[PDB]
Amino acid sequence: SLLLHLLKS
Amino acid sequence: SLLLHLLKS
Amino acid sequence: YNKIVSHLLVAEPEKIYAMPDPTVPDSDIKALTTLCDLADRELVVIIGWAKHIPGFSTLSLADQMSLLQSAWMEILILGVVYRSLSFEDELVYADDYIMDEDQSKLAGLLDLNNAILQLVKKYKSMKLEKEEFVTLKAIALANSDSMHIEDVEAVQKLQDVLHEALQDYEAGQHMEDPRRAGKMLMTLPLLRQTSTKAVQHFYNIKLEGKVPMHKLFLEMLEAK
Amino acid sequence: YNKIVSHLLVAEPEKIYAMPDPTVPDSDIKALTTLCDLADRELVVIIGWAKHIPGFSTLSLADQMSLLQSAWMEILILGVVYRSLSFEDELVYADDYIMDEDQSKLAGLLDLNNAILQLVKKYKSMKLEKEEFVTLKAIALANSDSMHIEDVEAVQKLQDVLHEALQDYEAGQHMEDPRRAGKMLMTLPLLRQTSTKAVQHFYNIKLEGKVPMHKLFLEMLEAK
Ligand SMILES: Cc1cc(N)c2nc(N)sc2c1
Ligand SMILES: Cc1cc(N)c2nc(N)sc2c1
Repeated sequence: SLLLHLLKS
Repeated sequence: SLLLHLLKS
Repeated sequence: YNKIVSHLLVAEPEKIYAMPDPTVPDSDIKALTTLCDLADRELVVIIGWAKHIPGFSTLSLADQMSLLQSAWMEILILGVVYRSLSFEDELVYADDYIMDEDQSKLAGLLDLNNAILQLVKKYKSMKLEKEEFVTLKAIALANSDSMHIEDVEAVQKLQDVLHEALQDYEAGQHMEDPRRAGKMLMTLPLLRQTSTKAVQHFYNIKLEGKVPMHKLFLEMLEAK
Repeated sequence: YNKIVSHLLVAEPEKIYAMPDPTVPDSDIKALTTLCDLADRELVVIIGWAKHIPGFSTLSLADQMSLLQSAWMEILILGVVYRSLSFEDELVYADDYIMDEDQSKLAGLLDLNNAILQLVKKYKSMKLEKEEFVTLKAIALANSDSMHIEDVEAVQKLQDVLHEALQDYEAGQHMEDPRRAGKMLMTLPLLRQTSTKAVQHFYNIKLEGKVPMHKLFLEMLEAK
């Protein structure tokens, strides 16, 4: 998930 | 229009 | 409390039975026929109800038509939602026509009925009262965002009168939550979303041509 | 005024240019490619913006994802609407990408852009301020009606905090209209309607397979 990656970064 | 008829009645 | 709210309570139409044909085998076609017949009859009473709303009958017949063409499916859905608040995972279309999940799947309505049950869940958690229901149904009519309005100012005035009635009702009856009127207004997007889904779903059933529909229901489906 | 409103103002992302490819002939494919590229970049900044909203980052990553998957197109559309308030019958997607009616027809977007211009018309008549814009964009995120929420109570609390900020802002800045906060909440159904139309329109462009789309835009279109 790019959405999950960006929310974590 | 039945809608117009009912609005007028 | 509020005179507009008490007026809308007395204006509320009587219950309508679905009367699914007991001679016809259970089928998606029978369930969809039964629901479209029930909507056609309720649309007649909705038109008469709208004329009791203060100021509605003073609009042009073109504006009265425009508001009802944009809001009719929201008004139908709020009725089903209100009737369902005491039930669990069931939609009370009528006292003789209560749809559970299996029945929704059989009628091809699982996705639509699950969105209607989302509306029910939020109104149950907010303990929606009949007073609030009838005022939100009138607001939904007034706030229906037709692209065809002649008298933009008169339609804004109708919105403001009904908004003021909700706010005055909540200020008097719900002092524990000074923002309850705005919470009720914040339920209107999901109603709009669920109405658009329903209109698209039944317009597609119209195009497929397997379910007979009466003239008034067809007129309102065609409007969009 | 209100600290939440002032916080959301400083959190507002910088402007993004569209940069339509000057080597590519003007076409529906070019306009749709340009707009999907612009949305993909704005989605990255929206994700970073959401983390500044009080309480959002304390939700589970599943709930943060759910709210953004339901609201992203509303957030994109409010941005276009705000940028367009000083214009007449034109949509400011970006300072270098302003679409008139002819351009909307050429891109197959006349019906969608006419609904976005309906939002603009109502906010122009209500004299929407940047303070109100940023607070409504945060409310739209919090009130997005995902079916997948884990912590229903925490998401209600986020709605209430942002609702309270709008109401406190309006109580202080707009004493002439004690119901202005509720008027602003009553704009949210049309935003929901226009967002659903936009998602369906671009999902259909995805299925047709003639417009390249970047990973994040695709992820958000696919979510529904
Ligand atoms: C969604 C929906 C569809 C109908 N046919 C209907 N009929 C009523 N009387 S309420 C309603 C709602
Ligand atoms: C409706 C719509 C579509 C887009 N592609 C878009 N991109 C933005 N940056 S706002 C927006 C709105």
